[PDB]
Amino acid sequence: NLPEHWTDMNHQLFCMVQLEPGQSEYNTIKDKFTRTCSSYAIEKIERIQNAFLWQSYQVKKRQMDIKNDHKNNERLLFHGTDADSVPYVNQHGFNESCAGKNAVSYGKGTYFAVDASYSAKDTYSKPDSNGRKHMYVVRVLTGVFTKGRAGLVTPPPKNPHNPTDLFDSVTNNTRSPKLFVVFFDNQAYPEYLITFTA
Amino acid sequence: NLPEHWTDMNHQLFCMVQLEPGQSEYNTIKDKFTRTCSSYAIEKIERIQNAFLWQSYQVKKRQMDIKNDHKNNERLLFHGTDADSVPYVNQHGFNESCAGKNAVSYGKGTYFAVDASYSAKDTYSKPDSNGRKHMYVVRVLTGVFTKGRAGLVTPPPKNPHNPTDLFDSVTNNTRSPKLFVVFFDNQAYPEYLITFTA
Ligand SMILES: NC(=O)c1cccc(N)c1
Ligand SMILES: NC(=O)c1cccc(N)c1
Repeated sequence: NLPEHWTDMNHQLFCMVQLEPGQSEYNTIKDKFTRTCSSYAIEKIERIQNAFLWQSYQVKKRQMDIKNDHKNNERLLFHGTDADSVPYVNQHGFNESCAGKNAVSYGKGTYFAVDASYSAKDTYSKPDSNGRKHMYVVRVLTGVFTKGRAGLVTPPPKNPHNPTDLFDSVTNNTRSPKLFVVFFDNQAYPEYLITFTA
Repeated sequence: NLPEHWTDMNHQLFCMVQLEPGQSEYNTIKDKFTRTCSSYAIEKIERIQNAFLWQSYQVKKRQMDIKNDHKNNERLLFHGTDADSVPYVNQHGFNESCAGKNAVSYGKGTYFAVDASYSAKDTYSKPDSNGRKHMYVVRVLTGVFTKGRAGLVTPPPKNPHNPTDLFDSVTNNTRSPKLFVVFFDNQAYPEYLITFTA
């Protein structure tokens, strides 16, 4: 069940684990970030070990892999947020109330970026008075997707003659996506928290 | 995994099964309904066999039983809806968009009734031109609850000094509840669909 690289949690259902800079796991996440955010300095990277959120996410992933008949349903994406939202996200994941703000709506859902530089905007990873900013690296079940539009509350049907068989997510552009929106709980697992500064 | 009394689904992930009137399972659900709705005539009762919704619900129930350290977290409640919403609910369960309407708000969530007679109101189980009305019997993870209020988007904390440790649901009255509101997916499994008429 729980990932093999996680630390022992001593009966706790949640903990944050600071990664050691210079070691493999920190470097892997740092590189994902610096692909588009190399100008920023990372104060720390924390592994989020949230047993319940992980279990529910993995159940949804198995279901999506069965339904779609392939295992190309997951992306690793980013989500910048304000400091006040971090304790909630760490425990409960992303909800439209705290993770739904956007410049151009592709639907009423939770939004995630392909590039860290998008989530690094101050409108998302709001800096505090000292410029400290927060961004998650998120496992997202994007599955089969289509272009979104304002005012969706669920993804569209794949075929309008079968209104309940839905796309798994929507995007701004199916050919060259920069963001994805998901509408259901347990399609997004907050995997790492990156605290950084201009 | 899947309940023992379900029919074989022949590789399908969802099906509705009409119950035989006069037999045990129909009678058990009918009695739950007639406790407060004996004046109404039941056209049919259908068992909802939704494999994915069931799996995700059961994972959430196990998690709630672990977290609360008891197994008194589930209630059997009711939810009346319009005919146009039934195919979606059967496949995907209840969302605030289709299941959130209420006369007095105890929060922005999905609402369920203790008594069938509440869900039998036309404002919920909207009748069609012929008076046909629809009501679900729903397994709901009410867990530990508190009184709600307008404008909640998640249940309150159990202790405001620990803002992320939340009640599982809210109600109109903790001593004599008539309704419950839940805020997260997978806290409500549509178990039976009752089609009835004045
Ligand atoms: N909060 C975010 O990082 C984010 C990412 C992609 C799109 C939007 N609207 C927000
Ligand atoms: N839709 C319903 O049956 C229902 C049940 C309880 C409360 C509310 N507001 C609605």
